Amino acid sequence: YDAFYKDEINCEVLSWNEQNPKASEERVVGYSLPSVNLQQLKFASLFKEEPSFAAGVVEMPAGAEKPVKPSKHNIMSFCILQGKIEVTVNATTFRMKKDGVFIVPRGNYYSIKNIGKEAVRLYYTHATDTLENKRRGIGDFPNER
Amino acid sequence: YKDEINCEVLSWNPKASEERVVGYSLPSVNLQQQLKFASLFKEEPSFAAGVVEMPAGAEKPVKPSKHNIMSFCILQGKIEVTVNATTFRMKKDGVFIVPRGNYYSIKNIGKEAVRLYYTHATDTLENKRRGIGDFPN
Repeated sequence: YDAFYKDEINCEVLSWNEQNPKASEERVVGYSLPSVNLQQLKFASLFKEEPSFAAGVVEMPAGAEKPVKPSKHNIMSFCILQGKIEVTVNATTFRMKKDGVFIVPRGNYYSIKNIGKEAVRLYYTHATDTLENKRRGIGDFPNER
Repeated sequence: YKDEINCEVLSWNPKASEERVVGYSLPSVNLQQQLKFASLFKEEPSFAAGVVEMPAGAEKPVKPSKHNIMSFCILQGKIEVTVNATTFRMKKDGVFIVPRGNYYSIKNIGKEAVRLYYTHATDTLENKRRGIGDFPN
């Protein structure tokens, strides 16, 4: 029954506070992606764990072309929930529909194109190594790469 | 189309490069063993991702997330999730996170097998500030 499956889930979670291991908070720990409002591609960041991890949803209308972008210090993850896409990672090209996943490792280039006439909807995560970023820099001054 | 996708990638070392599997079709991924799973992408120590399949009536008993953030994307089935003694129901195209320092369990409440794409991530700097990990890194 569709009425018993909430669109957003608020929940009280422990805070992982080193000083107070029993401290707690309310945080949104779940979303039904079809019902998420988005802001030529769509996205909404859903879960944020700054600075190490973030995740969200992207949708691409028919005939959409996402231009090549660098992953820089983040590893990208994409899970394809619906549609058809052709994706380039470092001049190697592949296409993929539902239940396919690909990663863009740090320091690489990627692009995505909608090759179907249904809109494509993706679950994305990006993550970075906070210790490594501190020791080597992010590519900004004075640590230009 | 392709089941495994290999690709030449730069290493973020600085121009060294590798051979690595950067894409999978989850239906063709072989699983391992209650529930079954396969680890797909590893970028030690900060990020991991994989696929889990629970059969009908399967229940993963409560375990702690400790210093890892876990996220789950539901490709098939219907589940009941307990995070910190609060339970909620979710189904296909739902995503949920298990924050650090909490207890969680997952139960299949449907008649289809459940399939999840999972990721777990950790804050390597914060872990170091807290004393987590030995000298063999």
